[PDB]
This record gives sequence, C-alpha cells and structure tokens, in this order.
Amino acid sequence: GLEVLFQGPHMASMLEAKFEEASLFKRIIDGFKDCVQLVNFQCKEDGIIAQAVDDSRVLLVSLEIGVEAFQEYRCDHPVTLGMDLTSLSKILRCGNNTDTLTLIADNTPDSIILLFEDTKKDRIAEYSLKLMDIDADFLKIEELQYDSTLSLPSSEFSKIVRDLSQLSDSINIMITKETIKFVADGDIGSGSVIIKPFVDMEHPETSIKLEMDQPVDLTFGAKYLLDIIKGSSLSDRVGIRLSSEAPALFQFDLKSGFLQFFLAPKF
Amino acid sequence: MASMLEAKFEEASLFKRIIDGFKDCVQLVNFQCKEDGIIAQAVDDSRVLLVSLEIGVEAFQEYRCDHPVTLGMDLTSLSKILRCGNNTDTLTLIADNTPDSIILLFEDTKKDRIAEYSLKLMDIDADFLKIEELQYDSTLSLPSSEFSKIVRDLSQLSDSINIMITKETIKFVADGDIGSGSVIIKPFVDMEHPETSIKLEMDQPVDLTFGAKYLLDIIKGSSLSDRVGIRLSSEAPALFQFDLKSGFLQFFLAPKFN
Amino acid sequence: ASMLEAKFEEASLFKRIIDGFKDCVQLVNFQCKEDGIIAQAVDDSRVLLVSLEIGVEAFQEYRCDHPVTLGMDLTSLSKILRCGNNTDTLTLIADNTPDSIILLFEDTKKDRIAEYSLKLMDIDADFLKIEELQYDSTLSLPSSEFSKIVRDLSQLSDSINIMITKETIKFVADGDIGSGSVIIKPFVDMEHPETSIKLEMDQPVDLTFGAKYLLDIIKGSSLSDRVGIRLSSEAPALFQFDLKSGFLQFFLAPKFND
Amino acid sequence: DKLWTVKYAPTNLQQVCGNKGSVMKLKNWLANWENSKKNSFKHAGKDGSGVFRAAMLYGPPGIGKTTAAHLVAQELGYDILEQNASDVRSKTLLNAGVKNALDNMSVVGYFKHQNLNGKHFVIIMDEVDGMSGGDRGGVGQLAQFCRKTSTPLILICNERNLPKMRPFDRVCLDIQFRRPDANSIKSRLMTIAIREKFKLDPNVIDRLIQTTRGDIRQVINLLSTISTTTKTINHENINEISKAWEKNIALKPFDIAHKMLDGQIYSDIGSRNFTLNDKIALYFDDFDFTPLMIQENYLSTRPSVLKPGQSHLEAVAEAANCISLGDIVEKKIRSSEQLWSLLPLHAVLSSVYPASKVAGHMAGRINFTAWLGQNSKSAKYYRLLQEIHYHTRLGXXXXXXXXXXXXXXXXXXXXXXXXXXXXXXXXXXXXXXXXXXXXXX
Ligand SMILES: Nc1ncnc2c1ncn2[C@@H]1O[C@H](COP(=O)(O)OP(=O)(O)OP(O)(O)=S)[C@@H](O)[C@H]1O
Ligand SMILES: [Mg+2]
Repeated sequence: GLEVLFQGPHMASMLEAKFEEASLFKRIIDGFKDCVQLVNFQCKEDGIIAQAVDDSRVLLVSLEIGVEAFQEYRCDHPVTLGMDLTSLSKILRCGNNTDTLTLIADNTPDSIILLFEDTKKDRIAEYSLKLMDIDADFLKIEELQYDSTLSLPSSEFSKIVRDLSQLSDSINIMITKETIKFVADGDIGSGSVIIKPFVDMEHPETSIKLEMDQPVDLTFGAKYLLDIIKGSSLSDRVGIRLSSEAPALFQFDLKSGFLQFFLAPKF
Repeated sequence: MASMLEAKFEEASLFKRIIDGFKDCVQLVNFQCKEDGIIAQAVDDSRVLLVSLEIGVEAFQEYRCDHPVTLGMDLTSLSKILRCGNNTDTLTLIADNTPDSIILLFEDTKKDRIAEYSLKLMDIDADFLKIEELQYDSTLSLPSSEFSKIVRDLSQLSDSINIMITKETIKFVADGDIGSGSVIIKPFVDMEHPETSIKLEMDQPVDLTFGAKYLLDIIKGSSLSDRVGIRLSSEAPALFQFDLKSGFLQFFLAPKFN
Repeated sequence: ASMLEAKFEEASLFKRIIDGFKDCVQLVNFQCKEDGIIAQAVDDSRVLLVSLEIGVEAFQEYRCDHPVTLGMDLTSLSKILRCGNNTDTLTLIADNTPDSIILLFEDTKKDRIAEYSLKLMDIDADFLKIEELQYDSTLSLPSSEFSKIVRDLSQLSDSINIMITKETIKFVADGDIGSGSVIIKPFVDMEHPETSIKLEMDQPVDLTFGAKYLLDIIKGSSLSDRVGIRLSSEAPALFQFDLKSGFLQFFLAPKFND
Repeated sequence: DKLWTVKYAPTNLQQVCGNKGSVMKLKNWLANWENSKKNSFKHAGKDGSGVFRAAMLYGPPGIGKTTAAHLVAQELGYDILEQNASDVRSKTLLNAGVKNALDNMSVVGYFKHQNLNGKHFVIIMDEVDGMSGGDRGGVGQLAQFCRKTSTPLILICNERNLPKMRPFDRVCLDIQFRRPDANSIKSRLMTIAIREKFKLDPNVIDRLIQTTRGDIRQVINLLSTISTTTKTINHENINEISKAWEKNIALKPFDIAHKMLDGQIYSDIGSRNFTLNDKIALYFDDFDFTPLMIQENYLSTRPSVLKPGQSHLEAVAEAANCISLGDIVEKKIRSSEQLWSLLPLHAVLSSVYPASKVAGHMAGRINFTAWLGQNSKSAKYYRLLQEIHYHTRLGXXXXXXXXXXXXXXXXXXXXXXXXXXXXXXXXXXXXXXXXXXXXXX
C-alpha cells in the first residue's frame, strides 16, 4: 500500500551509474546483441568491461564503457554482472528519449536494476533483471601488431560486406600495394570491391586511411562479418586491423570507450 | 435511390480506424443501425473481452437509415474492403431492406472516379449482454500513446500486467521470470497542452491483474482518441474507452484469478 | 577492347528495369545489337510474355560491334545489381562469345572500382514472337494509380475484369466475400499532367484476367511513373511501361469467357 | 424446419440416452473441481477424479459426448469457451489464444450476474483427434495445458487409443462412453415418433439401431427420412410407407441380402426374369455392405437350391470357401487404388455365388453384419495388449505375451491380503494395473 515506492534509489548500492543518454546503452548492446547471448559485465571503479566468445568459438566481442559516458558514476567495488542480452534488450526498449537511465545494484546483487527517470519527475519506471551466472573469461588483452591498419565510414563498409555476402559465404580481404580489396568468389559469380586510401578535406568524415607493412590476404566467415557490421550503430567510421596470424580487429570508437570484434580467420 | 440505410462518412479513414480499432480480437459483429446512429457490441473469441461501439449521427456528412436494421459482418472481410478507399474519398454505407449484403461507395470530389464494393453480410446469433453504467472504485485517464507504450513495454516481461491505483497514483507492474517491470505515474494538468495531462478520480483502492495479450489488443484503439479512459473496480471488468467526436469505442476486460 | 561496351547513365536505371521481370519471369536471354538491347521470355504457363527494349539514348556510351547473346538468371543478376551505390555508374562488359558477363560500378571522385563476374545461363531457347500491332482500345494512367486498383480487387477474387465501355475504364472483381468495382474516367489536370488519365476507344472491349499475373505486372511500376494499356477482345492485352530510350511490355493472355 | 437431431437435442443431462454412469463420473469431477484445486489436485477422492485438472471424453460417433460436456457445464453454472477441429489449434495460436483464458474469468460471467461459477470458464477442446497438419504441435501444447490449467478443461475425441493421442495418457481423467443401450435408443426413438405423428414396428425401430451400430445421431437423421420423403402421412400409409422407406432409404442393406438369398431367383424360371446380370448388379447397390451381409447370414437359410441329395452343410462349405476366396480378391482390390476392375469378380465370389449355393427360404432373419463392431472389439483390444507389452518388454513378442500372460492373471487376480506384495513386485502402478485389468477381463 504505502510501500509503492520503487526500491532502486533507496537501496544500499555498490553500483549506481546514470547514463548520458539512455539510447547510448540501448545502442551499445545492439551492436553485439546478435553475436553473443550471455555476457558478464565486469564493473570496476573506472567503468564497464564486457567480453564474450560466440558458441562457434571463432568471434570475440570486447566492450569497454569509460567513466566518461556517465552523467554520474560511482561503482565502489568490483562486481561481475552476468545477464542475457535478449532480456536486456527488452528492458532497454522501454526507455524514452527524454529519459535518463541509471544502472543500480546492491552490495549483494542477485539481479540488476535499470531505472528510468524523466524531466517531469511524474514518470519513473523501474525494471529489475535477474542476473545469470556465467564462467567469466579473463581478459585476452593480447595486442599482437597487425600487418595492416585501415579505417573507413561504417555505412560504406557495411554495404561492401552485405553486398558481397550475397555472392559467397566467405569474404576475402587483401591489402596489396597499399590498396584495399574485397573479394567474393561464389557459385553464381564473383565480386570485387577495391578502395584506395582516399582523403577528402571538405568532408574529413568520409576518408580511407591505410597503413601497409606486409601484404595481407585473409578469409573470414561472411555470416560473422554480417553481425560485426552492427557496430555501425555507434561509430561513424570503423577501424580494421589485420594480421597474418592474429585474428581481425574491427573497432567502433565511442567517446568513453569502444566496441570491438575479434574475428578469427577460417582455415 | 434504393436503400433503407445511407450514411456518408465525413472522412473515409474514420470508419477504417474505427474498425481497425478492434478487428483483431473480434471476428463477427452485429451493427445495429437506427435513427440516432450506429451501435454494436461483440464478445471476444476467448470470451474475456467485451467490445462496445457507438457511432453518433454527428459523424456523417449525411445519415439516413429509415427503419432499424442489423448488419452482421465479418471484420476481416469488411476490413479488406475499407482498405480500398483512398484519401479524397467519401465512404457511403448503403443497405437495402432485409439485406443480404451492403454497399460501400467510395466517391471522389472529381466525379470522374467512383468505386463501389458490395459486402455479403453474416448471420450472427449475438449473445446480447446488458452493459450497465456502474460506479467504479477508480477512474483515471491519460494519453493513449502513453498507455500504449506502457502496455507494450511491460508485455515483454510478463503474460500478466497488474494495475494498482493506490493513494492517487497510477502504478503498472509486470512480474516475469527474466525480471520485473514497474511504471508509476502521478496525476497533473499541463495548461500548455491539456491533452498530455494525467487525471485520476479515486474513491477506493484497486488492485487488478489483466492478461497482457488483451491489453496489447485494446491499445489498438489508440488511433481514435488521443486519450484513454480507464475505470477499475474490484468486482467488475475493467473499462478502457476511447472518445470519438460522435461516440466511443469501449473495451470491457475481465480480470484474472486472485 | 570489349565487343560489348555498355555504360548506363545511372546504375539506378538498369535496377528499376530488371525489377519488372524478376518475379513473373524466370530466365531471360539478353540479345544485344548496335542500337541497344532487347529481350523476351514467357511464363511456364504461357500466359504472359515480357518484351524489353533498351535504346542507346539511355546510355552514356554504347558499343556492341557484333551482336551478342547474354543468357542470365534474374535472381542472380538482381543481386549483383543491388551492389551499386547511387553515386556509381554501371558498365556491361562482355568478350567475344561471353562465358560470363561483367558489371562495373565506378565513382567520379574517389577511386572505388566494383567489378562483379556473372556466369551466363544457356537454356537453348530464343523464340521471340510478337504479332499484335493494332488494338480496339488504348488507355494510360499513372503506374501507381494502377497498381492500387489492382491489389485492391485482388483481395476479392482470383480474376479481375478490365471492362472498356463508352469512355469509361472499368475494373471489376466478383468473389466469395463480396464484389469490387473501380470505374475511373479519362481526365486531365492542367496542373498535374502526369496524374492525367487518357483513353482512346474505338470498339468496346470486355476481357477477364487472372489477378495472379496482373499483380506481377504492376511491379514494372518501378520502371516508370505511367503505364499504358491496350485491349482487344480475344487477344493478349498489352501493358507497356515507357522509358526514355526503350520500354518494358507485358503481354497477358485472357480467359475464354462465355 | 430444423434438422431433427437439433430440435430433439438433450436440454438436460436428464435426456442423454445412455452412458449415465460416465455422465455422472463427468458431472462429479466438474463439481469437486474447486476443492480438487483447493487441495492442489493431490487428493484422488473415492472416484480418482481429484488429481486431474482436465477430463478426456471419448467414444464412437453421435453418442452424446459433445452434448454431455456442454450440458454438464451449463448445469454447474459455468460459462463455456469451446474450440474444435474447425478452428486452428496449432501450438502457436493455442499459446496466443486460449492459453490466456486458462486463468481468466468470463467477461460474460459478469453481465449475467445466484450463480457461483457464472464468472468461470469450462474449456471444451472438442474433436481433438481431428487435429491435423493444420495444428502443428497442437496435441502437445494441449496436453501441456491439462497440467497447468486453473479452470475445468474438457477434451473430446473418438479414438483415445491413438498414437496422436499418446501425449494425453497420464495427464487427465479419461471417462469412456460406449455405444448407448438399445432400450434407451428404442425408448427415445419412440418418444420422437409419437411427437412426429407416426408409428413404427418395434422390429423396424429395432433393426435400425442395429444398423446404426448405436449412432443415436444417425438413427434420428435416418428416422426423419420418412416424414420428409412422403408428402402426407395417413392412417394406412404408416404401415406401408415403412416398406418403401425400409427397403430403399433405411435398411437397404437388408433388402439386398434378402433378394440375394431368395431361392426363387436361382430356379430356372426366375433364373431368367432376374438374370445373372441382375444378381451381380444387386451387388453394386451397396458393394460396401453386400459382401459383409451375405457372409453374415448365408448359413441361416433353409436352402431350396441344393442339388438332389446334397446336404445343407455341404452346400454351405462350398459358399464358405467362396467367401474365403472373395476375401483374397478384396484385399488386392484394396491394395491398389487402381484395381476397381476386379469388383465384378468380387461380386461373384463374395455374394452371388455363395448365395446361389444356399438360397431359398429365410429360416431365421436377416442380421446386420457382425464383422464391423466385432472388428472394433479386436482392434480396441490390440491397442491395450500393446501398451501392456510396452511396459513388460522389460520382463516375448506382443503375441507371445497374450499367449503367456496367462499365469500373470493368477498372481494379479488371485484373491481380489498379499495385495501390494505382487502388484508392486511387478513394477506396475495405478494405470499399469487398471489397464492390465481391462484386457485380462
Ligand atoms: N446419448 C444421447 N442421448 C440423446 N440424444 C443423443 C445422444 N447422442 C446423440 N444424440 C443426438 O445426436 C446429436 C449429436 O450428438 P453429439 O453429442 O454432438 O455427438 P458426439 O458424440 O459428439 O459425436 P461426434 O462429434 O461425431 S464424436 C444431438 O444433438 C442429439 O440430438
Ligand atoms: Mg461431437
């Protein structure tokens, strides 16, 4: 009766992080929502660190939201929060435009609170999500130098991937003679998109930066790349790095941190 | 020049929105036509939701209807037809004596385009219910677009949505397996935009739980009125109503077990 | 050197074109010449035949010295055709006796070359037959204004009857749930010539078709903003879609009605 | 104006001819439901109808199942929410429809309210053994509801022992309906007649029931054929119209067996008035039952066609043999949708020939075929013996079971002290016993 006051705000909490904008997080989770299913969100005093490897065990997502993405952040002790993105997606869809999003957890979490506050305080919405117990995987901070490093608009990169993925189930990427090439040999035909390092000055946004060191030629699963391009919903341009032995790194920069996929070539 | 009923919708799109408003939970429905206007109630297939309509003579650029006639029709068929009519069109309902069908004339300003459709009526043995204006424990009202969002949001969490009106406060809760969902809204009145204000006339507390599926179906009336009236009482079906310039589309939803 | 050098002013052109075939027609052998491109094919039912004619006028450059025969699959081709940005230019390239055709997309500011290979389909068939060249009636209306009337009526019947009567274009459909009739007249809006509807009649026409096909037809509405239709009793109806240097025409056979 | 089965449809369980025992068993269950609920359905009362959320009615066509379920519901004040084969009951729609009323109350239950259940549902999932490919996963989802419902649930079907119905086994109170009793149907039919302004020989009203194999719905329809056929019934007509009706519309399968078995047709004289071609043709007057009919009563005649000095027995053995051969022929005719060109031979081998061997004076009387219902008994029991095997296969082919499960009867029926001893020491449960009890009986 009189206890019709949400709990989130008043409970003893070890984690209380308000976002700059609800949508931010909503967007974040979407960028890797389709690849992974259950991920552990390790929260520290510095921010958020999440990682996960697909069931096939050939793709690796790595998130990292810096403390700068928050209006106010105060996690005061390391807490691991495992949770299903499918459920997380649902909660995240309840957020409006002019609604703030606060993640709250008590010193002994068995679930996580997602509180939505509005301008006109007349509207408060509190969602609680049951935590999952996953076997957290230690950070694979391995930064093996990549033979080549490039970056281009995410919108134009997505198409390339999506367009060729029509011709074959295996997209190829070559970095020969400081020139980017995308090949797709399929059953019905073939595809070949080639883009040289272009640098506009009026619209610096749209540019192709490249760094060749060793001839590159790798083949990954298109099905995967199709999901990897989802990050296109966070960063204007995506940076890729390719190595002769180390998996491929696709990064989508974010003010606070970034979303990055580590896809392992198909041999 | 050969009919017992001849109405002419001011706006064609209207009758469509009016029917798309409940053509998902009800299939066959009897439209009682008389002097003042059109009235029609129909029970759900699962017999949980009662739907009542009322179209006043003030929604037609012209409304005849000599004698009282029953137009039993299948909303799926009727819906296919109404889908035909375009923007600049004056939908005219036409029914002869003791009809077997019904005509829907889609004329246009430019009398160079006329489109008329015939629709075979259905034989419906409607279990006519006695709806009586009751005194509900609580009576709120809010923007239909908001009630929609709330209902759509919570429905992702549970198959049941609990509506609690305690101490002049509207609270919707959804407790599922993945987690819970709680939304609370406090009454107010913005003179800037009266239509975005949340009302609330409580007289006694109310704690009812409704099937999420039926609310997802009722929120479809959110194209007829920018506001939705909700009347709740511990001992009666909830009442969700949408106001029409000349009538209303109301839903009576039976609650779940305690 | 390329025996077949075909550059489309805009890659967005050859795209709207193939959208007409795509669904109703399976495989289509493309025969090239010195004045442009031509191709035809027919339904496995032998009810509808498509005839395509592309003139050089819709090319920024054309050079096909010696005539060619490009057999290819639309579903495979329609794919390759989507890989083009609205800032590129398409270029058909085939060598002596093609074993696969080449489509080249290019920009005009940044070095971006998109070259796709495409095996060719050989069906050992090249029967191009056309005989009608004078109909009892010719009419025209906007491709969108048509596709509408079509799908509306498609809801009430498997057959649609285009009845051409004294200066009155009439489309009718009679079915299980009811009937449907759209009668539009020849009118011209001095301010909107495109939405104008012209109809020149000589001898009355009355012939029914199978909505099935009629539907796949209104997909060529993507090739232009106005469709021409010529009728003649006991004779395949001709639906033509105008294009700057050519056109896409559908020849649909009626149904013996007595 | 309306069909008779309609206007004369029960209006109270006090009008369901037969199964009165099962109707009771039904009505009870629907009564102690609230309590069964109160007790978490774990208290199988003195009836057993206490651990079951839902009841499963089953039995032959037109015997009152659908009438009972509806009636028993309307009697306890509940409101009815039904579905049947004409509806799409796929797992998807099932979960998007009724799943929502399993714990909901009637919206009609309010504008109707002293009713104590008026605001509660009784879900009648009818014609469940009719859920085809248009109901993917329907039975499964439906059988899952029988465990998680919070309102009475009634399911009806014709063949409970089917594979498609397996998922329902342990989940509900299945009450059986058998073919109503003749006296019940005879009495009922009489009542009808009287109100319909006509009379009929209890021998006619009797054989009908026998032909209808108990289908009370069928007899009613079949009995509405008289008044509907003739224009005006009179004082005298009643006794004669029975003929044209009985020998044509009603018991036609009999007038066939009659004619066929009349020796006057096989004697030199009649032998040419009613030719070989006509005898064979009589077969095509109901090639379905004719073979069954002749076999049924080719041995209940006083032959007048025997060769001089030929015993009744001998002539019968000859027809017995032919009946046998004709069977062989039928099997093949039914092994290829394209063999109908063998029916004439079957006409000869299954009817005309056997007949000619014993035709003459009708000693007893023409009886309906015993084979049909007799084929139900045998079948309906193979299913039992079967499930019993797929429970003992642990402990001989299903055949070696019915021909060795003899000893078991003793140590399972012997005296009925050592009760639990043998029962449990067999690895059997409640149904494992109730089932094995039926067949053994
Ligand atoms: N036991 C009965 N007592 C009296 N009338 C009956 C009985 N069984 C059937 N009838 C008549 O037959 C009609 C149909 O009976 P139902 O109960 O609907 O049959 P049913 O057993 O459900 O048959 P199905 O659907 O073929 S399984 C009723 O309207 C009655 O007039
Ligand atoms: Mg039935």
